[PDB]
Amino acid sequence: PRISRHRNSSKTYSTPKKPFTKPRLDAELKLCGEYGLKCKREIYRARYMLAKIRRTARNLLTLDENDIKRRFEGAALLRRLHMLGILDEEKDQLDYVLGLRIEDIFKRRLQSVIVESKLAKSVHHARNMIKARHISVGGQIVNIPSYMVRISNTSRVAIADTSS
Amino acid sequence: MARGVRKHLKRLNAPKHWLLDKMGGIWAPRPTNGPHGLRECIPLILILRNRLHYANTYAETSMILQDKNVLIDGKPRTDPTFPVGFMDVFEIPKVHKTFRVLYDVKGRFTLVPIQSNEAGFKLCRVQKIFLGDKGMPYLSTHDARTIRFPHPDIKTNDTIKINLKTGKIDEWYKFDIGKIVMVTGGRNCGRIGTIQAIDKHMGSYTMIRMKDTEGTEFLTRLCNVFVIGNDSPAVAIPTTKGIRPDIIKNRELRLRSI
Amino acid sequence: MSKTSGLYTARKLRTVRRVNRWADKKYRKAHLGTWLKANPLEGACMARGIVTQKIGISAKQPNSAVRKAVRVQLTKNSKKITAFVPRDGSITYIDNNDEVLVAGFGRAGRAVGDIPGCRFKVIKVAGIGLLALFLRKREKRAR
Amino acid sequence: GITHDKMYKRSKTGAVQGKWHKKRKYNLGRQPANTKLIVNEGQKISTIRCRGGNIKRRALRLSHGSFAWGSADISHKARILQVVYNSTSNELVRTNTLVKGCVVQIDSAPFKSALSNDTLDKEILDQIRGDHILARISSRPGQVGTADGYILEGPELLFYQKKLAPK
RNA sequence: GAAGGGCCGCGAGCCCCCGCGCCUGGAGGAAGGAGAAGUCGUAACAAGGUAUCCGUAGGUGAACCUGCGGAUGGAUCCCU
RNA sequence: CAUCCGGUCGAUCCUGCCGGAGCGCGACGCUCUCCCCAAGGACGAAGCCAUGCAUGCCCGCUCACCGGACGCGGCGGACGGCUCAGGACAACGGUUGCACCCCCCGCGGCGGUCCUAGCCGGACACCGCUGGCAACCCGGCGCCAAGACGUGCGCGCAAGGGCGGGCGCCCGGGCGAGCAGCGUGACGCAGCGACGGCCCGCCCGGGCUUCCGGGGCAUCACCCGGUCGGCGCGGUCGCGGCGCGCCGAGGGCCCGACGCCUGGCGGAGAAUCAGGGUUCGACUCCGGAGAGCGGGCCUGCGAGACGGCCCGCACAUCCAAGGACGGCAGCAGGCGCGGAACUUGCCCAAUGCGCGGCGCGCGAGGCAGCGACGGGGAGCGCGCGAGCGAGGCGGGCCCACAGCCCCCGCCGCGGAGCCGAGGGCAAGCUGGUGCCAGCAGCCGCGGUAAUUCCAGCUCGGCGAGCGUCGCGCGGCGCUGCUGCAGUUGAAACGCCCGUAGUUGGCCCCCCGCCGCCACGAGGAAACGGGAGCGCUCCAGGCAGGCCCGUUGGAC
Ligand SMILES: [Mg+2]
Ligand SMILES: [Mg+2]
Ligand SMILES: [Mg+2]
Ligand SMILES: [Mg+2]
Ligand SMILES: [Mg+2]
Ligand SMILES: [Mg+2]
Ligand SMILES: [Mg+2]
Ligand SMILES: [Mg+2]
Ligand SMILES: [Mg+2]
Ligand SMILES: [Mg+2]
Ligand SMILES: [Mg+2]
Ligand SMILES: [Mg+2]
Ligand SMILES: [Mg+2]
Ligand SMILES: [Mg+2]
Repeated sequence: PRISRHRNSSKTYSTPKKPFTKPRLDAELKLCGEYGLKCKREIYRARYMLAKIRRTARNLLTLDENDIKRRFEGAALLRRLHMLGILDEEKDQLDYVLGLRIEDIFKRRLQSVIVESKLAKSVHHARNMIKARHISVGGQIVNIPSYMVRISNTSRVAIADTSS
Repeated sequence: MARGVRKHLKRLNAPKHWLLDKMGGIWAPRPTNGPHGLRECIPLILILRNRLHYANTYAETSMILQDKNVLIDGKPRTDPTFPVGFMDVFEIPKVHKTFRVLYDVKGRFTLVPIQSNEAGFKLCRVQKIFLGDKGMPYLSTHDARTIRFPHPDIKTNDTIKINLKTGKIDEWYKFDIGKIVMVTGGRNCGRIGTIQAIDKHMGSYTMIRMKDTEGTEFLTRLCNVFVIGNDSPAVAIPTTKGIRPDIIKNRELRLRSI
Repeated sequence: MSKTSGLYTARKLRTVRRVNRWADKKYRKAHLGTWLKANPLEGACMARGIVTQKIGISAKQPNSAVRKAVRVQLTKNSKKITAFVPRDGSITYIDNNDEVLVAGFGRAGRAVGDIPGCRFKVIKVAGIGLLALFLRKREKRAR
Repeated sequence: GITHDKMYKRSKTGAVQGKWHKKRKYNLGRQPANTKLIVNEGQKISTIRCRGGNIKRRALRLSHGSFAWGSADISHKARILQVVYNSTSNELVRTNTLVKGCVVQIDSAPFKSALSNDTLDKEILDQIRGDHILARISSRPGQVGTADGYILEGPELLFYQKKLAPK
């Protein structure tokens, strides 16, 4: 057969079981306005990733502290979270993870990091600027609004040298 | 049921320890019959193309081999699918590179560079003694070689040193408690240790208990226990001495190399 | 207790469930086979047939109306069914001896609404969706 | 053709198994040789190409064989006269058909030409002074193309003598 | 050593008979369901105007009636 | 990632079902800006097939024409590719064995052959002359080659057969295991040898075989008669009722036989989602089976082979009417059928296979084309002025040739639909019609305000996607092991005895056995989980950096 048959693929998001729920609609619209999200698939993606992290943390927490698997997996998970900036550096216990929330994921988006740096007037302005390729990360132009910046690259985000 | 023997090999059906990319292609090389079997060998092209990188395609390897640029146990081989196995001698005079094919702790084939003094021989495991035509005693080994008129003092599962130039036995190591060994099959490929116990069950397998240098103990069946000397190895071994680190230490080493 | 609970009683429990799960109407209707042999569509989403008579059916007691339907004969079975074209003024687009595509209602095989003994819907005629003809997206000047 | 596959049989409960493939060449058989004693005519042996290129030879007609007297360690090639007893069936005897286990009469000349002068078993010597000696067949004609055997000795000889004497 | 012939073995196809499974016509007979604002009476719900019901047997245009035995889910938790 | 809501009444609490709300697989319908990945005549027609392609290569043998042709000879064509008809103690999955077996290439050994050897004999093919027939097909005569055929120079060597151990058992060639080999008395001269290979071992593969698992119906309760076992021969690569003769009578069954049915290929796995589970598994890897139906056979190590031959049956073709010829469930394409499914394209450059020394071939496979099955990423503006997209014209990079992505220059098409607005369930204003026309999954609306029909305004949900139909999971503690119910709602046999079956008080300090728990060996990946790595992110992939654990692909 064609080698293209062995290529993998998967979905990335989940839809709520009860759609018409007033508080949920209000909160989702509030978040969309605050962070200027395009559609409601982004929130579903964030919820999916958060659920994955929470499930991993639960499974690890069920075990004993001195379980080799627990140590290995918790160390990897904490390192990833710290490198990504989602979890604060000073927290190094698996319990703290279960308290995380999607807003922490959102705060690490490129729009957010360039807005808190005073490099853009607004999230909408940030998106428009990102599309036109006036921005760079570590000397490389990034035009994806949902691109997530690691902590080590936070000070390396600047305006594109070649942009007008 | 196929009406005859099999000539092809799907890539997904190839051995794991060959380390072949899923997207490389539909097919993988099918080794030809020779000194070693399909699951205890690795084709020459894989070594010459995907490791040493002296070639980038099948055709280049074909030219290199048909121009006589590699010697296996002192004999030039022109077959790209010739099987290479354990304790084989890989010499390339054009670049003065000499390697002995051994196992790493992870359980894969590795090339340990050697010297001139020890490249005139190899170690073989004797696993079968039988009478041939005219009642003449014989002896076979793991690399598909037979020797007539062996010494009566040589028994099964022993290890034999033979000169590459001449297939003549020099000295032999007995299978006994207290002898350094190397594991060549299963979950413990590449580990080195000393025999501590031997337990036999009538009509079934014989289990061998070995202890590593650090005090770790492990078990394996006698079918893949290889003697490599008398308390000290007879050949040069990889930089590591048959110590398998745990996942934690391997992760630390990876992070350090990052 | 009422149910057997011994450590070596798996066979009896399996047999009990095997026998007793045939008492559910849904499970029978699905796994018995009579419905499949009796359903004119043989487990298909929809079928293709020929209309042969255009008729109107009265509604039930608490309602008062005459619903517009047609009689159809399925090509692959040669049996007869009654299919109902709901959309307003869409009977005039259907002509006698015309090729149609007929699907089901919301419920699997029960009557829907006040229409008595009708279980099928017309969706395509002459190759054009009725919903599209009703909205004037396309025209049936080929017929 | 002829086959010995077990798919065409019944099960241990007496049930019909069913068939799931066509006939295969590994499971074939062949018509029997039915080797005949000679008593255009002569020794005729055929050859069969068997699986793996191996060669099998079945005898159709033959008249001689090698026979051994174990007690005295005497062995010669002798002519076979006729078949006189067979346990499987009397039809084979009537037709003088040679198979392993047949009881035959051989000519006595090669043995009497050197015997009747040394102390040995009385019965074999009494046979020797006559025209024929009772013997048995130990090879498989139809597989190796030969008919060899040995001269009967003690209790088995008594058994077969008591069997064929009334006839 | 060819054509050709004889006997056995593998075994197609056709004929005959038997059995199994799935569909199907049929005068007449008989059930059920739906539709309407049809004709004859009032069996049940109140002591429903003869308390109701169960089993069995017979009878009658129809619901039903009567005989033997039983129950209260009765209209009675109450009398030397 | 442990959720409920509307409907029996004049009102109320229950049982109990109907309906709604989510995910996935397909089909239908509306619509559609850009990029990346990607399935694609399987769904009671394993129905029928014009047209073209899908297996060749070459060492040996040149007085052929000017060595290339051609032919003999050798290797290969039994792999690969397609499909799931048939088959329900079978296939298949895990676990044993052959001390009952066969095996090409390849690797390593070994290599003694009874009774013209400066090199043996005769032919055929191609080719020349003469010819038949519509076609397909061949005939006769004639010089010539071999790593072709036959004969065969030589120190005895194939198959098979007879004899050769013990004294209760156990304590080398080799085993757990009297298995191998050898000697000796007779038979027989098989194979190798006109440029030396018979034979042995290993390897891959196959054949059978132990143990465990392996669909439904009891309106199928008894079934089998080479069926069960024993003796003997035959045949087979080989064990064996595998076949034949004789003897005896057995074997299986509620722990479900036998029979019947299946729109029945199996597994690795997929969908769904608290935990326990339910349903599916044509299709990527492994294994099996088949090539219109049913049978038979040659060549060969290997086929009961069908892009090999012979016959019967059902179809089909050409005929200058005597004869000849075929098998797409291989790639494209066509008819029929159906709700349902693409170009009669280019190339071996990559991965491999066959042959072979500086290479050929391969509809395997790769590249492109159609493609809203489907998955992933951006966008139809921000602001009081600037800026950037798509698109076009050119240059690079890439590519077997070309596109595509990406980079560089000059001009610069800014486009949203599908459903709904009484409740469940988020979202209301005029005009018509008048229980008609129509809506409505359920409750219900419509007999002059119609908050529900048809229109306009406005509003809501998702969004380049939205809606409708059918199926599966969930909802459902409405199949209940976890975990239902059984006075009155549906449901305790009229009662007793009783075999299979299920369940059985307390007690021994340690031994053996079964279950049980833990650890371990051994055994494919892919999928799933999971460590590390900025394909610009992502779906993905196993990469990659320079001053790399032996860079890595752990488990
Ligand atoms: Mg009354
Ligand atoms: Mg009354
Ligand atoms: Mg009453
Ligand atoms: Mg000779
Ligand atoms: Mg010759
Ligand atoms: Mg089938
Ligand atoms: Mg397959
Ligand atoms: Mg086949
Ligand atoms: Mg065939
Ligand atoms: Mg074909
Ligand atoms: Mg083929
Ligand atoms: Mg209930
Ligand atoms: Mg009642
Ligand atoms: Mg009741």
